Amino acid sequence: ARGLKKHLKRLNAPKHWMLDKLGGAFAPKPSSGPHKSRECLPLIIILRNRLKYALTYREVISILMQRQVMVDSKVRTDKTYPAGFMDVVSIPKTNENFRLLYDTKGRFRLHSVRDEEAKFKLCKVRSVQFGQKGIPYLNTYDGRTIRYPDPLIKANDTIKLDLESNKIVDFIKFDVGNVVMVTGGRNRGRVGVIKNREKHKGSFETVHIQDALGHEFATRLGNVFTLGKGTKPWVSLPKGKGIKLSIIEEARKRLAAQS
Amino acid sequence: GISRDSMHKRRATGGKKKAWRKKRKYELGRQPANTKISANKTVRRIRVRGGNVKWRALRLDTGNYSWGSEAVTRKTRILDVVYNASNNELVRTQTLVKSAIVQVDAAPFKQWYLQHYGVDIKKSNHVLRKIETRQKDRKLDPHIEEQFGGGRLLACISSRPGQCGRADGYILEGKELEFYMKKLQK
Amino acid sequence: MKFNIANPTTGCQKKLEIDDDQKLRAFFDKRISQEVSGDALGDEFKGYVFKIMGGCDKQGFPMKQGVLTPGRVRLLLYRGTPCFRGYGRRNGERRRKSVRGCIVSPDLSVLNLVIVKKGENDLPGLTDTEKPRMRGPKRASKIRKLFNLSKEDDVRKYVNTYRRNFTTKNGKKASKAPKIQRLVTPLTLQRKRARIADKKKRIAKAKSEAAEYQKLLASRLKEQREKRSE
Amino acid sequence: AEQTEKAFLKQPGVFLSSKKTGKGKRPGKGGNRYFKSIGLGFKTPREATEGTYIDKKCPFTGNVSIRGRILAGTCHSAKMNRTIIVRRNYLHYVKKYQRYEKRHSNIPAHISPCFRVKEGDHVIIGQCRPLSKTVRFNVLKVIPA
RNA sequence: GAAACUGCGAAUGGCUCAUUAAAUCAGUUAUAGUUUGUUUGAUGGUAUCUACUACUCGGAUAACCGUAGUAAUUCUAGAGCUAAUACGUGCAACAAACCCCGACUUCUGGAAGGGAUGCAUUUAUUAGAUAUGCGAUGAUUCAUGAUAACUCGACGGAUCGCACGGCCGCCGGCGACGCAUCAUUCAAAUUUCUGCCCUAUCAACUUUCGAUGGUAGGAUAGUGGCCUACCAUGGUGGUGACGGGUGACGGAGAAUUAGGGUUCGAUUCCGGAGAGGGAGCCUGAGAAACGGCUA
Ligand SMILES: [K+]
Ligand SMILES: [K+]
Ligand SMILES: [K+]
Ligand SMILES: [K+]
Ligand SMILES: [K+]
Ligand SMILES: [K+]
Ligand SMILES: [K+]
Ligand SMILES: [K+]
Ligand SMILES: [K+]
Ligand SMILES: [K+]
Ligand SMILES: [Mg+2]
Ligand SMILES: [Mg+2]
Ligand SMILES: [Mg+2]
Ligand SMILES: [Mg+2]
Ligand SMILES: [Mg+2]
Ligand SMILES: [Mg+2]
Ligand SMILES: [Mg+2]
Ligand SMILES: [Mg+2]
Ligand SMILES: [Mg+2]
Ligand SMILES: [Mg+2]
Ligand SMILES: [Mg+2]
Ligand SMILES: [Mg+2]
Ligand SMILES: [Mg+2]
Ligand SMILES: [Mg+2]
Ligand SMILES: [Mg+2]
Repeated sequence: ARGLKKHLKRLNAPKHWMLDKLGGAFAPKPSSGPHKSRECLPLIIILRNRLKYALTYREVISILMQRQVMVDSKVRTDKTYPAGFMDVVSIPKTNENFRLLYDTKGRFRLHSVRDEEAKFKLCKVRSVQFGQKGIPYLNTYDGRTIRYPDPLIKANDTIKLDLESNKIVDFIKFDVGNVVMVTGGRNRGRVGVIKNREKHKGSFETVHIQDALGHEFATRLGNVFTLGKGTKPWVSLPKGKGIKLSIIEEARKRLAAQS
Repeated sequence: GISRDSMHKRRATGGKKKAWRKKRKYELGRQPANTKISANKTVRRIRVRGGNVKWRALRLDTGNYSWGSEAVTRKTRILDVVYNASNNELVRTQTLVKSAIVQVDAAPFKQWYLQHYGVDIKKSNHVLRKIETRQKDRKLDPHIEEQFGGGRLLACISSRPGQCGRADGYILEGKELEFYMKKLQK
Repeated sequence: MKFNIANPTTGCQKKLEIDDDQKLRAFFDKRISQEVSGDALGDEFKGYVFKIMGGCDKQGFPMKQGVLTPGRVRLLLYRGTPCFRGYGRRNGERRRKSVRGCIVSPDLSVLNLVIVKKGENDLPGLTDTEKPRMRGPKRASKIRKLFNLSKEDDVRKYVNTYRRNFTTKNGKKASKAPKIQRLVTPLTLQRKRARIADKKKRIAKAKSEAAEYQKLLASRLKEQREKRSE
Repeated sequence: AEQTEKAFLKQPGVFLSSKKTGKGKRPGKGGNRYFKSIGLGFKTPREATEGTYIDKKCPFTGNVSIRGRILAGTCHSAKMNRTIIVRRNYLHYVKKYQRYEKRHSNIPAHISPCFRVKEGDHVIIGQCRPLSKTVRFNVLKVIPA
């Protein structure tokens, strides 16, 4: 190609969007934004496919152009705006507040949240470095940049950000014994407590996480998101509490519900 | 145009490579600046990849040169080119390229020395006291003294005139100065 | 050949045709920017001086200034320059086109002339009347210069002087006046004030953030020193 | 001593004609010889720390950083100037016959003057940015054997 | 509100498989070796200093109109107007701090005055520790700070829509568009390791004229014989180099299925290449573009 691609084929669209094979020849290509294309949920998908407020692309555009949907307390009129992990989507007209969280199967879910839980979010710190004039700053994995951060805060930590004031109100250091959620890989959407960390020079760090039921799984450092200090997450989790259920017991539960 | 690609080259085994695509704009090259010393300064503006800007010096007369031992940077005149390691013909042509050895006017550095150390190579009491205090650590290279005697100083160009459009550099000192003086004394 | 005579002073134009080589000899061998006396070009053109502007040849190709030849050449031309309008073409697109030289020659079909000096006798088609300018000044500075207004005179009332009235095809009464540009208004003053206020607020916020960070660092350092002392 | 070229060779950023002295200064400060540790558990040779050679491509004293792949091999050729050919021997699996065949790869690698190498000794090399047409590795360790 | 200027887009998409046999390409790496319009989060303090509009600078041009040329083309020349978020200029709301010179001076001092001082570029000096302050990596004289200077700097808003208010003319909200820096996103470029069919009736190949490597430069967005000057003789090969054939784009995959295997893969998904064959290039963040131009 001679430049940037503006189209995204439906088959090439990420699987967790759950788009129909015969729905069309194209899928909404995520726009540039805080989150990566492969790890985001466009507002078009949220409004049309998930919440079913809009029955078509045109209805999605019409709804969004009325300034009725806010992301992180800011009105967004871009249909392909990339809304990703921990993002807050608020519709004042319907008095609806959602947080984007991975389900046990690794797919984005709009977990309903209270008005008090909708005023903040959690971000993961990438690195801390000095800017111009020697001013310290840190950048999160959602494209945010905060100046004059707490000196204790460092890379891979989590920060509680109050959106109304756009300020850090608390932070969690990345350490063993903290409840975390996996944001990537096959174990995406699982919730557990870190058991140990294996560090290899010039190579990815491994993190071992134990599920609330005792199940153990390992992942990479970049796929681990800290949700709280100790074992209590700072935010309300979706249904299932990040507990992955085997197909056998899932079928048992389905049959029990059937009968 | 000029290309930086490896398609035209031979394989490390010596075998020939068969073309499979045309030249690309992102691997292009451009003609050399061939900057020279002349009173008619000429710098051309080049629009490069991403909309950035480059400066091609066709002719330069003055340069920003630094005396490292005294930590003094002054804008002086470039007199001539004396030595060029890469190619001797560049010395004959007076080409201005990075790492080339040139001779620069010593007038600004002489003036700074006179004003700072009060030595040639009214005043208030505080000024003479300051000069006397500075005189304690006044150590000067005899070779640099002889160079100042002639009014010209040997310098090395540390910038790239064909990329930044400036022939900036530093005055030779110590072992480097001795090495280049030995190479020039022939 | 043919001639297009233009009088800028009266804003007038006329077409003339000559078939006499003796009269055209004065025009022959001249260039685009040179001047010629009109005495040869008829007897009514006495005391008139014409300034050549260009022309077109028998094939319609125009004359290009700077091409010091009497023949036709091919040149690579930029869009917007004379002899290459390039309407509907991409930016940076060049085209090779045929243009005739600036030297007058019998091969020319039509020449272009502008009257620079008026002669003793006026012409019935050019100098009798002057076609009034349709549009007056639109910039506030231009209007002020036109009406010799001062810095306190209200330009607003002087637009109605040259505003034009008319009747529509329906018989309606209509009038149109230009929209003044670069006119100072309270909205512009407010915008400038808002810009300055935003700058002030940015500076104050930066200073406050720096002071708060310094205070936090000082407190942490004090706590660390107290811990170290034990 | 090492000024065998037409131009004066020196470490960039190491000022030599300084009025002060580099007594308590760190390497590369006050005119002292500059050297660094490449990490990954590799030890800086004493010869690089206390040498006089100038090599901008030296991992420990040059301007090249080691990142990517670290490989091991045998010194196949040491005839080039500051460059060697490292022969890597491995077995390629032939699936249909469920057997292996011998195969080798020649990897040109830059060797700093701080290392003494011979045709037949073991060498550990680390990846760096392109240094020549075919050189993308730097000799980090040598076992004379 | 037609028309027209201005801005943006047209480098996406669609089509095809000709060329191409460690090449494309698959998996797996790196950029501490670079560019990146745009989106998202942050950050913008010294211009006139003796001219002296900032309550707001200057000259044009389209549409329009009127003289047309040519057989002819979104082929084309004069003449008369008039606008900017077009073009070219210009005060750029006002400071503090740091450094240098420094008359004068109750003189190991401090002192009037002057210079420098935004952001950006270039070169030097210096700090950036860690067996009573000082960040990051496995690893960087890295991020960043300070000083001396340098550049004839496309930077540092002469723009637009809504409303309509408080003090005594001054202040004042919600937005739109625009310039600069960092981060992020969308990507590209190059790049590490291993892997490809038949052929020896192809055994030596590459090195004047780059082949392998070194030193110094030029060019590039950047690394690199990518190119230049000098130097050395190196580099590959029966573990099949080099050469030749392919009715050879590669992969995801398709057909048949004890197992192992055999055959196919132009074609809708991913990557590459091309626009009759070459070569060159403007515009632009992005093209060696072809429903762009030049030979
Ligand atoms: K206006
Ligand atoms: K247009
Ligand atoms: K474009
Ligand atoms: K690959
Ligand atoms: K430190
Ligand atoms: K292959
Ligand atoms: K390069
Ligand atoms: K070289
Ligand atoms: K191919
Ligand atoms: K553009
Ligand atoms: Mg395409
Ligand atoms: Mg075919
Ligand atoms: Mg390969
Ligand atoms: Mg960007
Ligand atoms: Mg630095
Ligand atoms: Mg080089
Ligand atoms: Mg083919
Ligand atoms: Mg195929
Ligand atoms: Mg087809
Ligand atoms: Mg394809
Ligand atoms: Mg192409
Ligand atoms: Mg055809
Ligand atoms: Mg063609
Ligand atoms: Mg082409
Ligand atoms: Mg096309």
